[PDB]
Amino acid sequence: GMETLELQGAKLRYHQVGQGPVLIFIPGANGTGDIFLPLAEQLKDHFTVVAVDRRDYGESELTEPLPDSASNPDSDYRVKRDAQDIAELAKSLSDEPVYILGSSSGSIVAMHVLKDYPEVVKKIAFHEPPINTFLPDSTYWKDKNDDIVHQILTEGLEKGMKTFGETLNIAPIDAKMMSQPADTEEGRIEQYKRTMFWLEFEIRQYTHSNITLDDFTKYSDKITLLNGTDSRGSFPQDVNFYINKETGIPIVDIPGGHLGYIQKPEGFADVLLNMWG
Amino acid sequence: GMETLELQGAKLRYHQVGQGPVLIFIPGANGTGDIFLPLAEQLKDHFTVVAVDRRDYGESELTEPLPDSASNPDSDYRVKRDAQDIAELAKSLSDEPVYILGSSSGSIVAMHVLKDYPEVVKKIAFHEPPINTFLPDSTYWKDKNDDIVHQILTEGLEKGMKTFGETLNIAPIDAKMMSQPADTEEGRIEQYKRTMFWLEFEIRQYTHSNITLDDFTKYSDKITLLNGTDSRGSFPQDVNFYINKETGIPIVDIPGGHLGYIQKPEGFADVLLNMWG
Ligand SMILES: [Ca+2]
Ligand SMILES: [Ca+2]
Ligand SMILES: [Ca+2]
Ligand SMILES: [Ca+2]
Repeated sequence: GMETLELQGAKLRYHQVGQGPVLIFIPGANGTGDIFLPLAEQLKDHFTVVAVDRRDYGESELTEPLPDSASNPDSDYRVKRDAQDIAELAKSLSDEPVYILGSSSGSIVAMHVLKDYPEVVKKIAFHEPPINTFLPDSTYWKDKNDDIVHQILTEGLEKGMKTFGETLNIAPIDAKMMSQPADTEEGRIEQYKRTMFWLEFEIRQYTHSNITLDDFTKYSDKITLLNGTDSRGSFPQDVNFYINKETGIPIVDIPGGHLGYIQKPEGFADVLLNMWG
Repeated sequence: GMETLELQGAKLRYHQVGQGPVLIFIPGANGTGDIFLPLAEQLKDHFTVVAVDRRDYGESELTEPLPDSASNPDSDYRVKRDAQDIAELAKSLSDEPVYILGSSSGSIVAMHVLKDYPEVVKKIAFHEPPINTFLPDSTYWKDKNDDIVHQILTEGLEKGMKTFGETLNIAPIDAKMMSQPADTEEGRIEQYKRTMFWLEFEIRQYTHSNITLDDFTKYSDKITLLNGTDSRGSFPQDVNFYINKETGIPIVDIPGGHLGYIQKPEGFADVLLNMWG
């Protein structure tokens, strides 16, 4: 049971309890306002307490995708959008400037609220801010954070890729090609992220989707099943053999493995041309 | 360099080369049509080859977010939307039914194009489809794929969380709370996903965002800096000490560590009241 404020690109959800001046709590790394709710119990006699789920977290939901650039460590999109969210929330809840407390990265949102929308701040508390930009050694801390994040994300993706590799039962010609890594750290990372997306959002949904053999017999005349010559014994060939066994739909052998259309493009083309020429 | 077809929820990007009847290549696990360009070069004198970046991949781009339900293994949203993308693309390029070849999971898209939009299909090829739904004992293969994906994603997340934990120089009280398990397996994983989002899309961007000390001095009488009593020696306290050193803005000590507001909510509230009530 949370309140909603619809904003450009997101539905912002927040908790609210109590009476008095508005006091907005901006969460840090956990992103959600439930973490303030025991504190809110202590304050509801003297403040109208508002604990926000920031738009990328919790019960808040995006209505437009994040820009592709938000993964750049130099992007200012999210922090500025979060600060605008707090300012429009303040404005919906009172006509007088409100109290604001942010913790950790949420204290950084708070600082951007004060910088860009000072008119909404009556008083503000920055609880243990980890901002480094104005520090004498800001370049060191920025580089250190960047190395830490890269290490965490890289080790997690590498473990996922290693475990994926442990399950793979694939043909040698495909394994050669599947092992070719991109030429930059960023491109390898993108390959890993793409694999993780396919695993979570595609393989189960598509391989158990609603197709029956009756869907194929209705138009059997249009269909050709293709098995690679270099991928024999693999599970997808067994699928084609079953379709063919039960429908009579023809199997055509074609050069290469599961990736035969890039392994042996000339031979693959020759078969397609025979099939459909 | 690619062509663009704007559809509901996405800009669909595709390679187009050649002459003659349209032939649409639907990519499998890599999601992108560049993998077919060598084959396209072999075929372009005989077919107008169209090689698609499916809408979640490559140069295609979503204009609305995926439904939260898409991570459910029984969701049919993406496979059906992919099939509709192909049928709309076919209708935009040819008045007559077209040739289609899909590979692997892209051949499952092709099956749904034939099922739901047979009027765009002249001939179709299924290259090594991995669909199990109509196979005898389909449930074995479904359960195996679900176990595989679960093991990959969760072992990757756990390694990332492990590596994150090794980098933390944090106070006893905060670690004790970080170390407390979430009640559910779903809640564990959600905490892990939230941490990975914060790492990639929040910490570097916010901690090196454009705040200067001048921004604080301009409204110094509005601001209170807060240091936990149980997190002494932590980096965020050094930040507050520097701001105070440079601006005169006061530091207030407050019970707890970095998570003091939920560790010791009455003490935290008591200080906020002495501050603002
Ligand atoms: Ca959510
Ligand atoms: Ca490693
Ligand atoms: Ca894209
Ligand atoms: Ca079945």
